[PDB]
Amino acid sequence: MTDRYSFSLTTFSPSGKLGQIDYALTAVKQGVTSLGIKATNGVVIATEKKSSSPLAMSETLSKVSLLTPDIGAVYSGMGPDYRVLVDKSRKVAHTSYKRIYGEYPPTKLLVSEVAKIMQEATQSG
Amino acid sequence: MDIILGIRVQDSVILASSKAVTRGISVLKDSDDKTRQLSPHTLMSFAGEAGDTVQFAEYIQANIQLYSIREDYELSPQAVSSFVRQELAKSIRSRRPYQVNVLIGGYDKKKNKPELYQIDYLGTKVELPYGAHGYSGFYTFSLLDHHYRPDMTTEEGLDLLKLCVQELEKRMPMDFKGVIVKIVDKDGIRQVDDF
Amino acid sequence: MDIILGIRVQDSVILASSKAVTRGISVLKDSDDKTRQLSPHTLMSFAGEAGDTVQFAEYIQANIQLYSIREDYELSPQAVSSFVRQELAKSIRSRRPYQVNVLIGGYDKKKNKPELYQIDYLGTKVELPYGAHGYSGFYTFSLLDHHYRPDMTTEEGLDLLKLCVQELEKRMPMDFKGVIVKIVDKDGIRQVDDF
Amino acid sequence: TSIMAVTFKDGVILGADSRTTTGAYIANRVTDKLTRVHDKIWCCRSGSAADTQAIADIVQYHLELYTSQYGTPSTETAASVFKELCYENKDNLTAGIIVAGYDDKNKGEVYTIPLGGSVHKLPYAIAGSGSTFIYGYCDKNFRENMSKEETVDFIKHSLSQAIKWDGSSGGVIRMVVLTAAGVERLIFYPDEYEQL
Amino acid sequence: TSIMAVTFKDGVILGADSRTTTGAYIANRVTDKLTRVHDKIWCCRSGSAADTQAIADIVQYHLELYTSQYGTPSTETAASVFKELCYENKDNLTAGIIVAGYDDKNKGEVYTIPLGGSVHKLPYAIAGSGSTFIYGYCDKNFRENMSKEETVDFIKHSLSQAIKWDGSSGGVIRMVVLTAAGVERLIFYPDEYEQL
Amino acid sequence: QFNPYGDNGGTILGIAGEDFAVLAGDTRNITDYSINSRYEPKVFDCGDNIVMSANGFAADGDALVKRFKNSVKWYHFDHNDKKLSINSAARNIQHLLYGKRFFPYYVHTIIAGLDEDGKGAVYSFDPVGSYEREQCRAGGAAASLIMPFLDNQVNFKNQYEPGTNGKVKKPLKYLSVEEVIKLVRDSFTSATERHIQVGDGLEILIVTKDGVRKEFYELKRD
Amino acid sequence: TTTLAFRFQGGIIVAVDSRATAGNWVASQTVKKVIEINPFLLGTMAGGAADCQFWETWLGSQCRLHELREKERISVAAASKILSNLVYQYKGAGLSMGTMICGYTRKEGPTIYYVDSDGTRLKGDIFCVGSGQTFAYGVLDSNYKWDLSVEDALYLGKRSILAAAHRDAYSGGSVNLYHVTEDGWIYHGNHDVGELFWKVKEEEGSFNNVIG
Amino acid sequence: SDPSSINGGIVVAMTGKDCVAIACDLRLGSQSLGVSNKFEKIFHYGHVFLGITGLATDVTTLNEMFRYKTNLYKLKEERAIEPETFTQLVSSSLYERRFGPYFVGPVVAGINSKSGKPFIAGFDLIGCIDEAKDFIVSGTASDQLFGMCESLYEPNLEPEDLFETISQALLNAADRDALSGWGAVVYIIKKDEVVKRYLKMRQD
Amino acid sequence: TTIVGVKFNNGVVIAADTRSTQGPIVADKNCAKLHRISPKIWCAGAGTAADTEAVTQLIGSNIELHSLYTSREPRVVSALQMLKQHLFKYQGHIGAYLIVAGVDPTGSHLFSIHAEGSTDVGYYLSLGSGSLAAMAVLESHWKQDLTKEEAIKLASDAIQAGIWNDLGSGSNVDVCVMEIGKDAEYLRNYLTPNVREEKQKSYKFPRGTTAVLKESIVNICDIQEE
Amino acid sequence: TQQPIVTGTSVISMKYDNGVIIAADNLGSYGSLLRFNGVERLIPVGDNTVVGISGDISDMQHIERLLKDLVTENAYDNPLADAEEALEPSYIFEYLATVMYQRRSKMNPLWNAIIVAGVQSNGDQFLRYVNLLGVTYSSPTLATGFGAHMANPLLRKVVDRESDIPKTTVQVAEEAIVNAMRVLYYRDARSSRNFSLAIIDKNTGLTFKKNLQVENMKWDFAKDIKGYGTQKI
Ligand SMILES: [Mg+2]
Ligand SMILES: [Mg+2]
Ligand SMILES: [Mg+2]
Ligand SMILES: [Mg+2]
Ligand SMILES: [Mg+2]
Ligand SMILES: [Mg+2]
Repeated sequence: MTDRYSFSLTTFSPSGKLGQIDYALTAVKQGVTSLGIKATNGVVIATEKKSSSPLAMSETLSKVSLLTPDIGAVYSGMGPDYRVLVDKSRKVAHTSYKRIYGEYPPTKLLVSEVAKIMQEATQSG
Repeated sequence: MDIILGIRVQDSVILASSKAVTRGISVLKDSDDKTRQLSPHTLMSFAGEAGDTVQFAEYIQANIQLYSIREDYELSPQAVSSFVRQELAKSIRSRRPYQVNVLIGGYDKKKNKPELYQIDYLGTKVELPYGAHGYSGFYTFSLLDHHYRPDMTTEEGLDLLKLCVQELEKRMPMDFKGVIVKIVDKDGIRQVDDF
Repeated sequence: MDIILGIRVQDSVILASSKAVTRGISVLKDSDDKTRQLSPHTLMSFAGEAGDTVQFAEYIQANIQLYSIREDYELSPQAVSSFVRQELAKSIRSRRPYQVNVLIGGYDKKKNKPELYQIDYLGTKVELPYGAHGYSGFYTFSLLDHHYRPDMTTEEGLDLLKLCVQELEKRMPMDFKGVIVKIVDKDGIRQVDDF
Repeated sequence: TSIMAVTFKDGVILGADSRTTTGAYIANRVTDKLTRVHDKIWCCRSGSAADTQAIADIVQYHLELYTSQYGTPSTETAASVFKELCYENKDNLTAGIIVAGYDDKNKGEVYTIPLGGSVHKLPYAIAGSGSTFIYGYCDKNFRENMSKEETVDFIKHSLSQAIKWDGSSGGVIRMVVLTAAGVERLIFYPDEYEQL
Repeated sequence: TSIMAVTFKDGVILGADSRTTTGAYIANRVTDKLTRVHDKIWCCRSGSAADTQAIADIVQYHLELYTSQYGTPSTETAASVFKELCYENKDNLTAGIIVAGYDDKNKGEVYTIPLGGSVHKLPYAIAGSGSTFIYGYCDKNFRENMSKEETVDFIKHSLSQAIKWDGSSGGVIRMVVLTAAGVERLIFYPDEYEQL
Repeated sequence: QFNPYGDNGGTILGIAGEDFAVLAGDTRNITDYSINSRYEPKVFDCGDNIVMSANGFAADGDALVKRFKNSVKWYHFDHNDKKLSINSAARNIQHLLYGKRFFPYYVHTIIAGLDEDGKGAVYSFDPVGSYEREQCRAGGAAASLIMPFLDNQVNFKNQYEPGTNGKVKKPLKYLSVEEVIKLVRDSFTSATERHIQVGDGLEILIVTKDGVRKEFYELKRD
Repeated sequence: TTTLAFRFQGGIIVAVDSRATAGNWVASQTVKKVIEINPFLLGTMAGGAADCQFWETWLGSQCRLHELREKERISVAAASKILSNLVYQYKGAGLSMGTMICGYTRKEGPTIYYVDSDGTRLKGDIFCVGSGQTFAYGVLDSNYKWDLSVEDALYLGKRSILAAAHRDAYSGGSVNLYHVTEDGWIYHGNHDVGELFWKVKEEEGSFNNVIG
Repeated sequence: SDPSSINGGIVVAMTGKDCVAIACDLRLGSQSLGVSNKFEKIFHYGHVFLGITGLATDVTTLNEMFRYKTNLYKLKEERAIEPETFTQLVSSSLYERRFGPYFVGPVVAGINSKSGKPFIAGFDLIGCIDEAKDFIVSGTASDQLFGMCESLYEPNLEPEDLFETISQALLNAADRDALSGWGAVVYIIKKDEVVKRYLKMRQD
Repeated sequence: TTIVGVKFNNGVVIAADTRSTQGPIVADKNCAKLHRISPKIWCAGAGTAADTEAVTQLIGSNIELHSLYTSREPRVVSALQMLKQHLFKYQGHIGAYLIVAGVDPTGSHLFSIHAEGSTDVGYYLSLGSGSLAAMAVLESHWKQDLTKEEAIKLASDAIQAGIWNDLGSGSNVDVCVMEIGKDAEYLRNYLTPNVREEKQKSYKFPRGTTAVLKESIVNICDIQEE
Repeated sequence: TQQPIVTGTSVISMKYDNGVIIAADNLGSYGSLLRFNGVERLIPVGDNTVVGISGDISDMQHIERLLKDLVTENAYDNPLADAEEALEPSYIFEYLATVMYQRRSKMNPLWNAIIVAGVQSNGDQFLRYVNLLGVTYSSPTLATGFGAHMANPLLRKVVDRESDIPKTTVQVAEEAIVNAMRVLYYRDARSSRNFSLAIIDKNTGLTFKKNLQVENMKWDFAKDIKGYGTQKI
C-alpha cells in the first residue's frame, strides 16, 4: 500500500492552463445556483434545496452552514466536497485562531484559511 | 576558564583574557588564547566548561565567516551579538547546554563606534562600557566605576586595565598566569604583545 | 593553610612555609608566618584547618616552654616530636579532632645533628631528610629525590629549596604568595629575610 | 475498599462497600464500585480509581466491539482483556479487579486479577483493603451451590465485618445479582448490616 | 505469629501458634509463645523475640518480688507492670503482649498491650501478624461465658484460620487453661486442626 | 520525624512617636489554612510601662513573654522595686533569646514604651537576640507589605517638595498619636486585603507617661 | 554586608554599611555594624548579627574586668584573643562571625585583628569582610598609603563602602565612620548612601556609567 | 538557583481615568552582583505595552517572540493588536511551554483603540490571566508592591496624579528589595499620547 | 478555593468563591472560577489555575466542534469523558480538579473530576481547600427534591462556609444556575459580603513629589506619510 | 521523637450562655484498622472540668493518670479541697500546657491535641486548647483534627463571636454538637458511630452522657447513584 501518488495531479498544459482547476470550475457551473447580497446592516446568503428525491428529508441536508457564530457559508458544485470543507473550516477557525487569540477569526482570515486548503489540493501530491 | 575582562573606550574595545589552563591539580598551559576573531572588526573572548568553550567559539566563528562570504558583507557587532545570544538561549534548554560565557568586542564601521557586549551561558545579553564574567567583576568593577570615562584614549584604557589586573593578582587566590590583551578598532584587531 | 616544606642538610634543618591566608574568595593576608618556636633549637611549621592550626601550635609551644622551665633543660627534637605525635594520636579519636599537619625541624645539641620530623593530623610520624604536607610533595619530591645529598651545605639546601618553590609557582593553580624560610642549627633559629 | 464476588447455584453475585477515601477524608461515601463492562459481565474495582475506571472503560469498549463482530463474549474472554491491560501496563497501574459474569453454557464464573496482572479463576473472590479481615470468616462460611438468599446473606455478613474493622471501607453495601433471569441491583444500609 | 486469649465461665485460656521466622526461613517450628510470669498469670508474646523475652523476664522478677512482700498480685497489677516497661521504653521496643490471668475474686481477665504501650481490658484479645485474618471470624463467633470445651474449640478454629492464611504463623497450636482447678497445658497438631 | 516548630501566622507593628509609642497586632491565630481563633491577644502589657509581642510560633512566643514578665517581677525583688527602663528590658530580652541560641525561640519580638527622657521607644529583635532601637518596625506575615508603606508615609522616603524636583526632601515633621493610629489602621486594612493570614481584628496598645491604653478595631474575617 | 578597617599614620579608620537582608527582603537599612566594645575598642559586625552583638558586648565586660584587676588598659592583642578563644570553644556548633577588633594602645600603636568563627585570628593593616568586601578592597588597595591624613583616610573608608553599596545588592543604606585614636574612638557620622552617591558622583566625576 | 530571582527586577501597572500606567526598575544582576542599570523591562507592540520580570534571557526571548508574532498579526489582520487580544496571545504562548516554562512574570497594559477602555493584565509563568481593575504587580518585590499599591491606589486618578502614585509605589517597594532598583521608568499612557519618565532614585 | 455543585428539582447549580492566591498572598480578589464549557455546561476549577482554564477551553473547543459535527446540543457525559481521558493521559501533572455540571437533552447532570482522571457522580459535591467547610454545610442541610431557590441558598451558604473558615478562600460568591428547558443564568458576584471599609486617609500625592530625570514622548504611531 | 500508634480522632466543643459542651467518639484506631471500640476520651476532673483528648492513646492514658494524681495531690493538707481550694479548669489547663511545652522542648512530645472544657468558680465559661507543640488558644468553638475542618464551620454558625454566647441555649448548643458528630461520622474515615458528650453548666453542674449514637442518617439517596459517569444500570 502506502500513498504512492506523491506527484502533482494538477499540472500546467502547454497553453498555461491548469486543466484540473478548469474542470473543477466546470463542475461548479453544473451546480445549483447560490447567491449572496451585502446590505448596510447585514449580509444574506441563499440557495435552492434541490431535493434528489421526495422521500428524502431535505431539512437533514444543510447547504447553508454556520462556520462561526458570526460567519456562514453556502456553495455551488459538489456537495460532499463542501461538507468536508465545512468540517475543516470549522476546525481551523479554532486551531489556528480561537485557541491562540481567544476570539473567533475575522471573515477575511477564515476565508484565507479555507482558500489555503483549496490551494493545496491544487498542488499537493 | 577563569578571568575575561572588557572595556569600551572612545575609539576602541579592549579585551583582556587570562593565559592559564588548569586541569584540576596541574597548570597544563600558561599561554592559552581564550579568544576568536569572528570577523575583521569583531572579537569574542570566552570562559566556561572545558571543551564546550572552544567548541562553541569555533562554531560561532564558522557561522559568521559563512555569512561574510555569502553576503560579501561584515555583520554589525550588534547583529553578531544577537546571533550569539540566540544560540546560547537555544542551548540552555537543550539536552546538554553549552556552559560558556562570552564577551563580544566589535567596532561598528557604519556608526564609527566601539561596542562591547556581555553574554552569559543562559543567553543574558547586555551592552556595557566595561564588563566581565565569573568573579572578575567582583574585584575590578569598583576600580572601573571610579576611573572610567567614555572619552578615554586606548592608552588610558590599557592603564586602567593594568590596575584591574594588578588588583586581581593581589586578591585572587588562583594564579591565572597574566592576561593576553587585544584591541578592536577601525583598523581591525591587534594584540598587545607586552603586558 | 597550604604549602609547608622541610629539608635536613649537613648541619641544619630548613623549613619553608607559604605566606598566603585565603578565606574562600579573597586572599586576606600575604605575610603570614605559619610557624612557632617550641624551644631555642626546635621549630614547628604547620598547615590544616583554620583556627585549629594556630590553636594546636600555641598549645604545643606552651607545653614545651613549661617543660623547659620545670627541668631547666631543652628536650631533644625526638622527644618533642614524640610528644606532638601523641597529642595528635589522642586528638584523632576525640569529639572534634585537630585537623593539623606539622613539620618539626630541630638541632639536637647532644648528638650535634639536625633532625626533621613529619607528622600528619592522624599522628603518623616519620623522620626524613626532606618532607612536606598536602600536595607540596607531589611537585617537589622528584626534584629532592634527584638533587638531595646528606652532606649538603645550608646554602646548597636553600638553592635546592628555591628550585622546589619555582616548580610550585609554575605548576600549582593556587597563588601561595611566596614562602618564609627559616634555618635551625646549633646557634638556634633564624629567618632568611630575602627569598 | 471491600469487594467480593461469589458464585452460587443460579449464577453469581458481586458485592461492594461505597467508601472512597483521600487519606482519612471520605471523598465519596456513596460510591458505586460495581461496574458494568457487558450486559452480564460486571467487575469490582480496587486500587487507583483513575486506573480502574480507565481500564474498565477500555474493556467495555473492547467487549462492545467484540459483540458487534463475534456475538456475546464469555466471562473468561472479559477476564483475559482485563488481564492483558493489567499485565502489560503493570509498571504504571495500581489496580485489583474481580471479574464476575453469567453465561448460559458456563453459568456463574469469578476471576480475580491482583496487582501483578495474573488471573485466577475461583468459586469466590475477595479483594480490597478490607478483605484482609474476612479471609477467616469467608473460608469458614462459603459453600458451593448456595441459594440466592444464602449468597446475599454470606456477602452481607462478610462485607459487614470488613466495613466494621477497615476504616477505608464503609457506607452502603451494594450488590449486583447475575442470573438467567437478568440483572438485579441490591442495596443495604448501615442500620441493617451493622446490627448483624 | 498468631496469639489470643479468651475469658470464659471458669476462667481464661491463652492460645498461640509455634512458628518463629527469620524472613521466610522458619528458625523454630515448635516455639512456646505462652509465657508464665506468675502461677496463674501468663502472657502471649508478639513482635521482637528478644524484646518480649527481656520484658517477660523482668515482669516475672517484679511479680516474684511483689509476691514475697504483698502476696499474690492481681492480673491488673501484672498488666500494669508490663505497660510500664512497654510505655516508658516505647522508642526501643517492638512488643505486642496479651496478658491473661485468673484470680478467685476477679476470675478470668484479659489485657492487651499493643505497640504504643497502652492497656486495654477486653473479654478476649487477638494479636500477632496472623490476627488480621480472623477479626471477622472471632467477632462473629465469640460469646461471653462459654464453657471450657467451647472456648477450646473457638481458639482452635480461630488460630487454625490464622495459620492457614498467615505464612508467619504455623506449627502446633499451644494452649494454656487458667481456672480455679489449676493450670492445664494443651497441644494440637497440624493433622487435627487443618481438617477443621 | 517530629518538628518542634510551627507557624501561627499573625502580623505586628511598632511605631515610636515623640512622647508616645504604639504596639499593634492582629488577633487572628492560624495553622496552615485553618483559623484557630479570631481573637487571641498577641500584644501584652508586661508592667513598668512596657508592651511586648513575640510573633511567629505562638508556643515560643507565649513562653518568651511569660519569662520576660517573670524577669520584670524578679528585677523588682532584687533591685528595690526599681523601674525597668526600656533599654534595660531590651538588653535583658537579648539574653533570654540568646540563651537558646542553639534551639531558638522561633519568634520575631518587638517591645515598645518610653525611654528615660520620656521619648517614644521601639526595640526589635531577631529569633536569637540581635536587637536595635527603631522608629518603625512591622513584624510577621505581612511585614513585607507594611514596611515599604511606612518608609513612604512615616519617613517620607522618595518624597520631595513640589517645584524643586528632587532637590529638597519633604521635611520629617512629627506625627501625633491620632496620625500614627490612622497609619496603623490603614496598614492592617491593606495587609488584610492581600494576606490570607491577616484579619479578624486589630488590637493596639498605646504607651504614654499616663500609662498603657488599649484600642480594638474589626478587620475583615474572610 | 560590607565592613572595613585599616591602619594608618593617624590611627585606624573603621567604615561599615547599614543594610540587613533576609533573602531578597531588606529587613533594615539602619543596622549598626560597629559595636562600641568600650571607649577605646571597636568591633565590626559580619556573619551572624546576634553572635557579633552578644559576644562583643561580652568582650567589653571581660575587658572591663581585666583593667579592674590589672589596673591597666587591655591590649588589642589580649582583647582579640579573649574573643577568638571563646568562639573556638564553640567551633562546630554553628556560630557565624567575621569581625575586626580595632584599638590603639601605647605599647602596640594602632592595631587591627581579624577574628573569625572557625577560630582564625589575624593581625593586619587592611581588612575587609562581607558580601561586598571585594569591591571595597579595590578602592582601598589602589588608594591606600600609610601617610594618609585623617581627613583623606576617612573619605577613603567612606568611598570604599560606597563602591560596595553600589555594586553589592546586599550592601547599602548608610555609611558609618569611626576614627580610632590612642585616646579613644571618635564617631564621624551617619551618611545616607542615596544622598552620598549623587554627591560623590558630581564632585568626583566617578560613576559615569550611572545617569544623574 | 531559583530562576525567577537570579536577575531580579519588578514591574507594576495601574489604571486611571481614561489612562493606564506601567512602570519598571532598571536593574539586571547576577544574584548579589549588579550587572546593568539600563535593563528596561517594558516593551511595546503598537499601542499595547508589555512588562516582563523574571529570568532575563527569557525576558529578552519573549520580547523578541511577541514582536515576531504581533508583526505577523498586523500584516495579516491589517490592524494593530489590541490589549485584550494580546493578553490571550501571551497566555496561549506561555501555556504551550507548560512542562518547560519561561521563568517570567508578564504584565500587559494599554487602552483599547476602539472603546477607549483602559486595560491591564498579569500572568504567572504558565499563562494564568489575572485581569484586575485596579493594579497588577510582578517581580522579586511583588509583596512590597502589593503593600504599596493596596494603600496608595484609588480609582479614577488623572494621568499626572496616577504618575505620582505608581512612581511612589515602585520606588518604595524597590528600596525594600535587594535585587530591584538601580533606576526606574514610568510610562503614562493615554489614547493617543504616551509619556516616558526616568525617575531619580538611590543607586544601592 | 471553595467550589460546590448542588442538584435540584429541575436542574443543577454550581458556585464558587472569588479569591486566587500565590502562597499566602492574594493575587486577585475577584477571580472568576466558573468556566463555560458550552452554553448549558459549566464547571468550576480548583488546583493549578492555568490548568483548570486550559483544560476547560480545550474540551470546550472540541465540544463545540463535536456539537456542530453531530448537529446536537453537547452532553455533560461527553465533556466528562473528554476531560477524564485527557487528564488521565497526563497522570495528574495537569493539576485540574473540576466540578462539572449542566443540562442537555438527556437531563441534568453533576460530576466531579480529580486531576488524575477519576470521576464521581453525586447530588451535592465540593472541591478545593475549603471543600471540608462546604461539605459540612451540605451534609447538614441537603435534602432530596430541593427547589431552585433552596439549591441556590444551599450552594452559596456552602461557599460562605469556605470564605469565612478557609484561608485559601474569600471575597465573593459566584453562582451559575442550569435549569432544564431554560437558558443557563450566570450570576457573577451573586453575594458581596467582603467590601473593604473606607481608609482613614487619602494617599493622593501633591504633583511634583516624585523626582524625574528625563521626559520624552513615545512614538506608538506607525511610520507617517510625507 | 516517636510516632503515634493507637490514636483517637476529633474532639469538638463550644461555649453557650451558662457553660460549655464537649464531645468525642469512642474509637481507638490502629492505623486504618478500627481496633478498639470502647475508648473513653473525655476525662472529667472533679465536677467542674472535662478534658477531651485526641491523638496517641498511650499518651492519653498517661495524661489521665497525671490528672488523677493531680486531684490526689490537691487534696493533701487542704481542708477546702471540695470548696474554695478545689481544682479549677484554668489550673488543670495551665498544668497540662506546661507539661506539653516542656515535653516538646525535650524533643519527646506527648502526641496529643487536648481541649479543656469547664466552668470557673465565678461562673465563667472556660474553653482552651493545647497540643503536642505546646501551642495554646481559646475561641467560642474549639475542635481538634478533622473537627477543626468540619465541626468548627458548623459550630461557628451558632456562635460566631463572643456576643453570640449569651444568646445560645444549652439545647441549641447540644443540637449543634450532635449534628457535627454526625457530619464527622459521614466524612472522617477514622471515626465511629458511638460517642460521649459532656455538658458543664454553672447551674446544673456536670452532666456526662455515655453510649450516645449518631442517628437520623441520610443514606437512601445512594440507591439512585450508579456508575462513575456513563453507566445507567
Ligand atoms: Mg498512575
Ligand atoms: Mg531492640
Ligand atoms: Mg502457615
Ligand atoms: Mg477565608
Ligand atoms: Mg546595593
Ligand atoms: Mg534595592
